[PDB]
Amino acid sequence: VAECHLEGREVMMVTSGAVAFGKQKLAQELLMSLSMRETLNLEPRAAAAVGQSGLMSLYDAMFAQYGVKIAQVLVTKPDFYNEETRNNLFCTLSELISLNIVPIINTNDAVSPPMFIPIKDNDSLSAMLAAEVQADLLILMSDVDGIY
Amino acid sequence: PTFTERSQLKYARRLVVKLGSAVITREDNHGLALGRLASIVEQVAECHLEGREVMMVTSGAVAFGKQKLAQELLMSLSMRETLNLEPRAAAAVGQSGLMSLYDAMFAQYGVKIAQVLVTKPDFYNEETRNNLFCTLSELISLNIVPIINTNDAVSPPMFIPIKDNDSLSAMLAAEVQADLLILMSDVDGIYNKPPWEDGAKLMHTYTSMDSKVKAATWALDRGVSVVICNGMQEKAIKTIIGGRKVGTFFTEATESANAVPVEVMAENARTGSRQMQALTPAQRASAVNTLADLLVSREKFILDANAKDLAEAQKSGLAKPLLSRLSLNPAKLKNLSVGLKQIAEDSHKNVGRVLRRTRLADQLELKQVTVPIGVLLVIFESRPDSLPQVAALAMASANGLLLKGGKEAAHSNKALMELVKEALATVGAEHAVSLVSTREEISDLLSMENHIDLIIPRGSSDLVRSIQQQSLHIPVLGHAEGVCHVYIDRDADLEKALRIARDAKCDYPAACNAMETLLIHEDLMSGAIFGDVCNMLKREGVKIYAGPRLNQQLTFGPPAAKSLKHEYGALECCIEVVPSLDEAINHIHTYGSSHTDVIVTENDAAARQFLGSVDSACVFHNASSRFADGFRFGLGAEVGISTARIHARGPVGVEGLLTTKWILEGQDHAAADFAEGGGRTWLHETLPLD
Amino acid sequence: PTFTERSQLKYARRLVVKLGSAVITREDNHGLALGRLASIVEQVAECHLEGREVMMVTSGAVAFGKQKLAQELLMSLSMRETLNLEPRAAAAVGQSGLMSLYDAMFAQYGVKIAQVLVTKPDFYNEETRNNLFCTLSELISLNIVPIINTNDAVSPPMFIPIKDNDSLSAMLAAEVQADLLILMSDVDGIYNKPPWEDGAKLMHTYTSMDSKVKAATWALDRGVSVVICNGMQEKAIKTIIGGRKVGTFFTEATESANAVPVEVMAENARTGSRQMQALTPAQRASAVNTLADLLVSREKFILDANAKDLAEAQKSGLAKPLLSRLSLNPAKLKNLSVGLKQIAEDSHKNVGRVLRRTRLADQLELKQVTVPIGVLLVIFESRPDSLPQVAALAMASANGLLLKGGKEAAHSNKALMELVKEALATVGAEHAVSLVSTREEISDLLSMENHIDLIIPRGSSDLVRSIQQQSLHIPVLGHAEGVCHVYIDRDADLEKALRIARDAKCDYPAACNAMETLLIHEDLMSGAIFGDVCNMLKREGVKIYAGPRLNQQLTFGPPAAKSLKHEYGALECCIEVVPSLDEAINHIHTYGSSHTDVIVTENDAAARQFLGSVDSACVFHNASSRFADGFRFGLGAEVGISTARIHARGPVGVEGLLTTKWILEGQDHAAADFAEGGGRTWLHETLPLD
Repeated sequence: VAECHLEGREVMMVTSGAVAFGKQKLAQELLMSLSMRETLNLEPRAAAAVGQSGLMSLYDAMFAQYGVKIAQVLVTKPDFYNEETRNNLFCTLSELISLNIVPIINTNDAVSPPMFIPIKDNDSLSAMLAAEVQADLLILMSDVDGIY
Repeated sequence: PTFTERSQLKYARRLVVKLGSAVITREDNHGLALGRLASIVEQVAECHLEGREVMMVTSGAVAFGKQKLAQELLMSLSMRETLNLEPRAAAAVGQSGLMSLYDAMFAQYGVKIAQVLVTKPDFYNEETRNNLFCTLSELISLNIVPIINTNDAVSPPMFIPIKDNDSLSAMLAAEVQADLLILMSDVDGIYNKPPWEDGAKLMHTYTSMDSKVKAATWALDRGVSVVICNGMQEKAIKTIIGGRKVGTFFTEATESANAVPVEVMAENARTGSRQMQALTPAQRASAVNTLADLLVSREKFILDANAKDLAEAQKSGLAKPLLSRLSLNPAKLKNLSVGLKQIAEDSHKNVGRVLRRTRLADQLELKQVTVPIGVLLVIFESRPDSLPQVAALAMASANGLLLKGGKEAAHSNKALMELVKEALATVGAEHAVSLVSTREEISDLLSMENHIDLIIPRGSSDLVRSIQQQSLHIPVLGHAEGVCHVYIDRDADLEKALRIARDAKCDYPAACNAMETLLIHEDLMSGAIFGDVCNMLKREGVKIYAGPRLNQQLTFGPPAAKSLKHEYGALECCIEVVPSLDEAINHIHTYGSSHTDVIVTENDAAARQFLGSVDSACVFHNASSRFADGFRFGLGAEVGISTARIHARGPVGVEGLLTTKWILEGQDHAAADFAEGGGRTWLHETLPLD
Repeated sequence: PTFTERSQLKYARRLVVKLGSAVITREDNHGLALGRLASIVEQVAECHLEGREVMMVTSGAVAFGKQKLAQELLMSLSMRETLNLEPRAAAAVGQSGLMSLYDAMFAQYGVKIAQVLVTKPDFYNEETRNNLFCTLSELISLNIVPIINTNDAVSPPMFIPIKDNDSLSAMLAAEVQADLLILMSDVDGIYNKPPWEDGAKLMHTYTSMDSKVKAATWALDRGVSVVICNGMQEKAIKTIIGGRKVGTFFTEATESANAVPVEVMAENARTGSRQMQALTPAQRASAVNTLADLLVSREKFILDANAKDLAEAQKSGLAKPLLSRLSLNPAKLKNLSVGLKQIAEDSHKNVGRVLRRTRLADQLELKQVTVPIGVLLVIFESRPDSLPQVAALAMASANGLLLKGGKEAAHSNKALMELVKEALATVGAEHAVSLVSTREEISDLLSMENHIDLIIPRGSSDLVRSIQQQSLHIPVLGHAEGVCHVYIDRDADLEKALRIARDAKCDYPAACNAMETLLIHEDLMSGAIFGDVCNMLKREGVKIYAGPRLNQQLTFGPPAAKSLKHEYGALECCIEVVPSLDEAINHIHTYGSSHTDVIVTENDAAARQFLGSVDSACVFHNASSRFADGFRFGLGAEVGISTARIHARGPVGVEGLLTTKWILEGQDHAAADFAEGGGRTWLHETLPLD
């Protein structure tokens, strides 16, 4: 992405997987808080918060290794019904992209996970976004080889 | 509110820290203030590696974002344009960068963080509010510092009603039911009037920026106790929780603690002075007389007052002097009754005595007369005896008096206070005397100006030095070191010098004016006197040190002396020996604190030159250093001893508590009238004062 | 050394900062002190984003490594062992972690860093040394902050000779030929004796820890100028380069600047006092007399001294008062010659006057006599006239005197100083008078204790307030605000009150005792007086404000007043009007600074009660507030005006410059002798002093 953005294009990442990272960190900081006796014999929201913070820090370091700068924009389900809010969000995204800054969008899992076009994950959000910003190409880097 | 006093904060279990947008970013807007951020993060990391539960509410993402956007915009113009910031985008950039910085700074301490971003609508859906608080609790209970901030990126709430990152802090710290809420703004606290005026005093306690005050009040009514400090002050959090006085403390105590706190009692007594000033002829003489019979008529009340107070203090057993000089007996009162009955008659013309009478022109006769000082402040130990004794001067000097001792002998103090305020209520129409003990935060009273006039430490040399190290911006009295000295001349009879050193040291070594050194002519070492003195010492068991010109002089000798300017207070006294009187002169001026010196000699030429040349507070001749008591001077009941060189030399009697004032009674005279155009000649005829 | 004065540091081009291992790590050894590290890195980043060239020499990799190794060792024991550090490895770990932290903190400012690790042998191969310095220069010239440290990992040099991270700093900063070298240790600077003693004074300048001193000396001889400060002090670098006095400055100036610097001149004059104390009978009277003819015999030298000095100052044109009251004329000297010739005769018995004569027992006759204060310090503006005038009191008060004005009128000051020190050299055998002007760092002299006694600001109300805001730990004299007041009673004749307000204000509005308010009875507003006063004002063009009870009272009226406690100093004077004399009383006590007040009235009952109740420094009756001059009091040449309530009330004449002392001439008396066992009775017979 850094080299496809140091070439003139305008990338805009939509990261998922804050919850998994948070679950790892919470497992560690829980196992490291039992009494010595118990050793001898994970709500999604908290994990989401921890994972989001740690992941943004990692992204920031990795990108600043290339001179690029990033910024995180956290949206929710209701923020796509207030038309004034939707327009403000897209004006913000455009103003950011036009300054050679890679935004990073993710659903505000910390206080209102949308899991509980209808936005239901970090995929429908990607489709809606890339349709509104009127991007050219939309890449879905899943874990499967494609479609069978 | 579970906390009321600023000393109960060491037990604060759940904190909530807020960082105003003026603490984070610098002024010239060229980056962060890593100094203040790292100081605050170090303080939080160590207040969280100690068991507490902190939860920061950071503001100032917008300022940081504006900086970053200014840079990344200026770095995107065409080279030609060079040669001649919506809040949302800046908020996003700043939030990301700031979280990264926090994460690095905290991970430098093993701690972990997590960011929770809330909005305005997320505080109306009760299910959402409950989920948020369950999340916050589950996070705090895992030893993870959350960091809350409004989601400025997509819905800044700027456009209890949450309107900023302050009302949010209040609402949060009220819902999590934290103990302490710290608002680290950029101002020093809270003033009564804006800082650019007169009267811009700092309120160290808010008794029950307008946004901060509003939120602080709302949050106080839910049990939370808030403290507002200056973020740009070093070691802010660790000294607030440390208990020391910093910033403004919001609390409720006013009805709980007392209604006689500090200030009016100064002005009340001050006005009482103005009143008591009108009680000169035999009136204040009666004021001590009405207290005379009172003390002889209320033994039972004051004895039991001290008895149970002596009783509850004896079990403590702090140290000898308090445990020895805190009791009370009707015997002492008879000693107290006889003194003030003499202080009754002697003070007939303290105030209102004429000093100068000079006529400048016809019907132009100025003069200069005595006036009381006003609101004193005498500071003493747990000794209920001096309190009604030195007050006998106050009611003899028509001047307002305050008092402060300690927690010990309290019950006797309150009783003795109702004794005297009564007498003033009997005659005086007003109590210009107010005991305000019980941790008045001695500096607090000391920091006051134009209310009190003079400080007089009474307790002991330990208490007086605490003042000298603390006292500032206010006149001070009272001895600090009683490093007396003696001298023996090469023609001085020994047996006198023996009993003198005997009397000077073996009378009351606890006194300030007790001698703590002694000198002799060097030629006298061959006069067998050295043994005779050390003989007298062992007769009383006096630990003797020695000085350089003595150490080399004697072979076996006594042990060495640490520093000639040292003091003992017990049966110890160095001995130095020097040939030259001039060296002896230089010795005192270089080591002696000019407190009290003496000579003993049989050559008057040395006497006359010794006395006149030395500059002690008082010199003597064939006498002890145990006369600095004022009473023995035939002067009267002093109130202390002066080391300074202004207004007071040694025994501060009654005159040391007065002050002068000029009046002038003209008829039609003016200043330019004195010029040759006006028929005004300057007579300056000093007429005899009546 | 290209720099000598601590104000020449703003132009330091190449710095070298060193960070002792006690600045980086905390005390309890539980992580870094991110507070101090981030403060130092912020200061360096902003002193390097300003054009300078910094180059840090960090120490303390070993301590950080020891912490990390303790952790990673305690976290590697078997669970059973839990239930009941070679320098090299710690150095490696600490170096890596510390470089990472530095890199993050600096990249927060856009700056870039690079680490250069040297050893002991790398300073002997001359080709290696030259390559190293070429590398350092090539790095610095690219706006990159290098960070040098000894390669502790594989060859710690602990086991000019490089022996630590200090000698390395000296060698480096000498080879790169830097300008300033900062050693940020953990101590406050350099003391003469170790801090746990008496005499542990901080040397603010080292005139040409033992390792630091050794390296600092060696580095000073190569042009480098070193400064040693306390790393644990906030904003250390930015205030050193800022020029302010912090830490110890190593320099060479002593022979360059002067040989009469500060301290001895105090004690020299102090000893001169001891000498001049022996010049009472017509001697110090001659001392002013030998200066009397001197001033009438050296006009040419002093006129040209001031003439060219007036001349070189006129082109500057700072402001009116200096530009107006700096010139000198033989006319002024004739005015100067007549004053001190009167000061000659009047001071015949200032020192040595008996105050008390009381006999306690047979051949036991104490007394109390006058004594000079000692080493004064009077602070004044560019006014060569007062200097030989107030000094005429010093030589009349047998007390040591210092002086400090400014750079203006300097040549006249030095000349006037050689005038007087001569007179003392003629009679006095010693000059107990020393002018030490030219930026004595007023606080420096003020910070001194037991050398000087009293401060007397002379310049103007601006100068005196600078003292009051600065002055501490030392007695102070001198007025601060001359907020005078007047009052008119409801039975007071108008035309008198007219000329009084006329005279009080239109004589010299620049005076401190010039009235800056005026009150009238409310009933008198219907007596046509209000116009008559404002009529008189416009006759002189006096800008009039008004107060609350006046503002509402009049409809058209004059403009409003900012604050009743304000002062003008020019032709401006508020007017308030109040019915109650008691309110008028309360008005002064609440607003007036008790400096100088007056009444004008035809009802004596009001007069008697007004005067006695008010507590100004001096009150009057049918007269102006323009009498506070001492000379007009028929008292003598005063030296100022006292706002305080101790030792001095209004015009400090000659008595205000003396002090008392007790002597006692016994024969064989002792303290315990007074007890009933010894035949000693207390007579206390006050005998008439001769």
